[PDB]
Amino acid sequence: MKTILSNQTVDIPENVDITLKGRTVIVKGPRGTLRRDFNHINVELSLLGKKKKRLRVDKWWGNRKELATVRTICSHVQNMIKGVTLGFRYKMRSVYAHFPINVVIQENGSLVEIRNFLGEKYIRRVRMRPGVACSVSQAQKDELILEGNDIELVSNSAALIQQATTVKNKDIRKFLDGIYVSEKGTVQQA
Amino acid sequence: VFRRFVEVGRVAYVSFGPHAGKLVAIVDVIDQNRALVDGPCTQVRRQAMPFKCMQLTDFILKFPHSARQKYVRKAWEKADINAKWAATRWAKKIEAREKKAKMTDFDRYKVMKARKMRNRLIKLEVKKLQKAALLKAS
Amino acid sequence: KASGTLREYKVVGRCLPTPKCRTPPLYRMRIFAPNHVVAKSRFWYFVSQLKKMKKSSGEIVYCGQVFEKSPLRVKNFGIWLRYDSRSGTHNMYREYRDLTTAGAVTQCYRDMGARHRARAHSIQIMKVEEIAASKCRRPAVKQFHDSKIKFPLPHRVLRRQHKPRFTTKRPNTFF
Amino acid sequence: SGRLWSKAIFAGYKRGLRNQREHTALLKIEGVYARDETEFYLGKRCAYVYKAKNNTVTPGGKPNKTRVIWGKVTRAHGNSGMVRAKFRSNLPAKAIGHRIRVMLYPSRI
Amino acid sequence: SHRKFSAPRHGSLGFLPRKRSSRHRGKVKSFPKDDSSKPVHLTAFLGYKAGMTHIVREVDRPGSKVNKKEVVEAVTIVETPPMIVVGIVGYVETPRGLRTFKTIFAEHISDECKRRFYKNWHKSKKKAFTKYCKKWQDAAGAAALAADFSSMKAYCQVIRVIAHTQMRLLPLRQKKAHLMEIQVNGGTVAEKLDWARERLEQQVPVNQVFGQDEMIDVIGVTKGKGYKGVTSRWHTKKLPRKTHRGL
Amino acid sequence: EGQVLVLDGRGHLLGRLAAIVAKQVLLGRKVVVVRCEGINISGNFYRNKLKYLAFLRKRMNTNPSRGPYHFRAPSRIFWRTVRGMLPHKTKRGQAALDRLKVFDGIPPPYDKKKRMVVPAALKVVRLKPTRKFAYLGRLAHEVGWKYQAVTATLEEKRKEKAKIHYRKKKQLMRLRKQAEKNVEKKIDRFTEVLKTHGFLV
RNA sequence: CAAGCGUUCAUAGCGACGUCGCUUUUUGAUCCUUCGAUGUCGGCUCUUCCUAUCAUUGUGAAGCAGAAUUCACCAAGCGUUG
RNA sequence: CGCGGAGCCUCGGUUGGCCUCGGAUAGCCGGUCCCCCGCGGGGUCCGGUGCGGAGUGCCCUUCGUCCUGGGAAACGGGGCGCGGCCGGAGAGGCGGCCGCCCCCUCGCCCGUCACGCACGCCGUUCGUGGGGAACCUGGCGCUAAACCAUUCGUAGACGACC
Ligand SMILES: [Mg+2]
Ligand SMILES: [Mg+2]
Ligand SMILES: [Mg+2]
Ligand SMILES: [Mg+2]
Ligand SMILES: [Mg+2]
Ligand SMILES: [Mg+2]
Ligand SMILES: [Mg+2]
Repeated sequence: MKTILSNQTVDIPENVDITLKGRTVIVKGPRGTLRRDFNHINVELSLLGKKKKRLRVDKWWGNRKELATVRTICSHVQNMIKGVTLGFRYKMRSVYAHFPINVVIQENGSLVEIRNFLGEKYIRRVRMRPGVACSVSQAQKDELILEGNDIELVSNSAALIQQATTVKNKDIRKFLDGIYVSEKGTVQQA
Repeated sequence: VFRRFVEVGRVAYVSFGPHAGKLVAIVDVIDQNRALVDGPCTQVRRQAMPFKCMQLTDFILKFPHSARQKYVRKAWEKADINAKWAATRWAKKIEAREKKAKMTDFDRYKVMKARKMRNRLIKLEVKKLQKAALLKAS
Repeated sequence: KASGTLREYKVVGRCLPTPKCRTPPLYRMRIFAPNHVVAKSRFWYFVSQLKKMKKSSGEIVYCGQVFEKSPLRVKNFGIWLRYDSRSGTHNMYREYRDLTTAGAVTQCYRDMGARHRARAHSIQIMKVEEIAASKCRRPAVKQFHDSKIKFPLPHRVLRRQHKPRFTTKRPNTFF
Repeated sequence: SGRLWSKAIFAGYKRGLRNQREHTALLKIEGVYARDETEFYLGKRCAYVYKAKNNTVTPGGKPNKTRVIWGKVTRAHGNSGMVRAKFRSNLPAKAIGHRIRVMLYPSRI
Repeated sequence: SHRKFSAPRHGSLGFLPRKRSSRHRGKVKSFPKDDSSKPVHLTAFLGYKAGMTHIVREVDRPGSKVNKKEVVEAVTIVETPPMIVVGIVGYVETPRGLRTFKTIFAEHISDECKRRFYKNWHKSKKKAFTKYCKKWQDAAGAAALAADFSSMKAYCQVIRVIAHTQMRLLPLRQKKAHLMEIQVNGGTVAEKLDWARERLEQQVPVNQVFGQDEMIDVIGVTKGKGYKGVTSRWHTKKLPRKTHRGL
Repeated sequence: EGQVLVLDGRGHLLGRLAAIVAKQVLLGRKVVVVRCEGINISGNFYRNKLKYLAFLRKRMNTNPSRGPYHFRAPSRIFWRTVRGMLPHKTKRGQAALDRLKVFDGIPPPYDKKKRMVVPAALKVVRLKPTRKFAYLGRLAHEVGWKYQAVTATLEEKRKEKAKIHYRKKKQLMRLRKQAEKNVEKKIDRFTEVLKTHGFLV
């Protein structure tokens, strides 16, 4: 069964200005500008709301497996607004038993250096995606803070270092060592 | 974004099939591929018609969703579809495809001579405007 | 049985008179077939399943088409069914939204073929019945089903792809 | 001083798959792609025209180097606007994928 | 059935149109990727294997048994007189490959370099490059080889230098100099080029191409040994003593 | 039709285009498929790369050099698929393959000629928008092509030179439409008899 | 499929009573091919191929703390001897 | 290189089209008043087109000759017409743009006559100064190498190779 129509409206706040180039939305607010194409998803992005108030996505004569693509665009846009108004802040804490995990950033972010994981000599280096500002925190002992605007860029950089600190040939039920994402938050809370 | 929506009252130009080259008002939608369609004044009996064989215009009219051939005769008579079409450019490149196929061998000769002179007066001017765009470059 | 565009050939017929019973009853069935000769034959298939009657011991009295009383008015047809899948035999109700009872089961025969791979010789039409707005369960039909109906025709592919088989302009699909 | 012979290509002879019948030839006239389109060329004369190395007489002219097999269109062939034509001699299989010239002159307008 | 006791194969297939080589001077099949930031230099040279001998040296690889001990190393010595540049050649990148633009030889050429042009010399009149050398002093001494360097400057990407050996400085009985194209792995064509335009008719000693303790590659032709049996060629096993038809 | 054909392979389907090319070569017409790196095949990428590597594993064991020649450049890939639709074992089949001419990128004289499209083979027409598909340019690269980089840097240098041609031709039409309006009373009874017979409306 | 074993716990590892298959490295059945003869066991040598993976690369499982070890996945690249 | 005269042969063809990029639930063009970049490029606004008419359903150019004697159109075209400066390299093979000589007056309407009118009939009409092979005029240039024989081994069954 093809469904005749499904849609959903995004409530754009007053800080931001969204302006769509056909199917590629660009989103600029206080912190910066973000962009994301959607020339794979085949929907109608309307900007019906005036002065600027609604990004409305249609789908159209689509069936089950494409009607699902309606909201996933809707969310990819609010995440874009929530990233340019407040900005994402992923926190990750270092966990270990004996050997202290020794983090130090090296350019501004862009190089997270990890010594002494499980006592290993091999020093692990981890790039960051562009626009992600990694930083060693304060008001906590073993804790990094990854900031930026793109949820996509920030959270995979978090995974890049969460997946770099993995144990081999052990029972990871016992050896609970590594740097784990502890809190997916925001920069400003409002 | 779209601007021509299959509606109750949208006028459509019939692409091909038995009624090709006429206008028609969409009375009702039967299914995903078939519409109950009616052209009263363009001599099309009320019948089903697939969308794959009709391309829809910019006109609308305002009969209700199952009106009966007398109220769609109005709202097509007034608001004057039959004279507003034939003022479209659509209806003027139609009736140009018509007029090349309906062209004797004599006519085809007059235009061979007429166009040869037209193409030359316009050619001497373009050669003259470039003379002026090069003198302006000076 | 095969197809075409189906038609509503209704039939009546009695079990020809013996000396004992001189006025047997008459039975009308709404047989549903592409012409006479098979509409007569689908009758004896259904009366032999219900009465102790055969083509030899009987006779068809009236075979004639019954043709739609409202062919310019879209209607909602529910149609009860019984076919033969590869394992057993199952009963169904299905809804089709065309404007002529005949065409509405022409669609159904197309679907059991399309959605269940059931050929016409396996299917039996219990009874077709046109329905009002409500009492419609299938949302595939239940969605048109309003007043301010509205679509665009989004990705309008061009046929005529062999009128000019070679062209300079790449086509268009937005209109 | 131009065509006076609408262009056409000799595509093959009327055949099955593992048979072949050489009397009838299949012409693909240019600019006609519907079996409804082709009722104009029924009856027309065609002309395989070719030259080979020895002089051959010529009506209204001197001995040329040009010869022709000399044919006539019979009927349409398939939905696609092909045309079945049989020439007086059978075509030489050298002309497969070459020019023959359907003329206009046995016209029926 | 299968092989009872498995074993490796004899001799690598990665070598095996094992034929008499079609060339004699070792042809470079790939030159190093030219990083266009470091200065201009040559990538190859052309020497002559002479013999071998013992070396005695001190070793510095701490943690090994032979750290600060003396070892002996067998060393070849490749007699390598300075090579002479005669011409430059341009190459331009194509989908179909890497084509050659424009070869431009110098005004003089050599004597030894002429040898490499004809099979029999003393029978010939030695006319090679006797009218190309005429181009290098006239009006056309600007057309065919000044608009050409500008052409090779516009459309060329890779520039090699044709350079020949000096066969007269060696003890060898040969006099046919050996030419070879030696790519210039400098940076920025027109600097890659207004350096070899200078070194035309010029010497190039080995200390320009190579420095001490530098890893190089040697590209020559194996020593010849003729027709050989399967036992010498592919190093197979010998069959037992009893085999009737050959072992 | 008639003279030398030029088909721009971009936006086309490998086999869909190859079926139409091969019938027109067999009718004596000369075809030149260009830009074959833009040709694309239906079905997602990995499906096709995996399908191509199965071709490479087909090779005469006792000696490979005689065996099936797996070409790598896109043209030869495409040329192979046209050859698979011609009777190349006979004289008319090989005679056909010579009327064909397939290029990777877009070289001289053909770069300065209007090139056409086969919509019955075009991708935006035969394919559904919700399906994946691969480019014969990418497919060739991971199978062992060597000049994806060069054929790209060369066509960016030609796309910059042809943009100049169009911008000047775009400006000549600007003079024509302005000269048409600047002299429009001594061609008035000419443009009249053009639009009475459908020309120029 | 699952009654059970596994201190407890069906399914970590196993698995009865049953049941569905694959395979042609076992033997049979059969007698289609060859009796104007296809040289009818092993071993030696040599190549290549399969994966129903013993090792090694990368991994997921454990009744995996470490060590050791079984279970499973992508995998036939290179090994598999005196 | 130019331009000359015959003669085997191998054939196909019988106006051209001299070009953006690409998008496809979007594009094309204008014009920019305004802004940024290197006459252009990018941007923003607006105005037109979009079953595309600055549309390959397209565009271009003509297809009996000449006379002369009016109108509309008026410096176009040419003499392998001649020199110089460009631009183009992906397998370039093409154009483009400037001086000078001589000559011609040609597209469209009209008058005015003419041109073997071969007597109803077929391969007519061209890309054609085709492609290839042999031979008769002028000007400028030219001036060999290869293989054998010999020799050498860095090579070898002979060949081949240095
Ligand atoms: Mg362990
Ligand atoms: Mg001829
Ligand atoms: Mg083994
Ligand atoms: Mg013995
Ligand atoms: Mg228990
Ligand atoms: Mg024998
Ligand atoms: Mg396996």
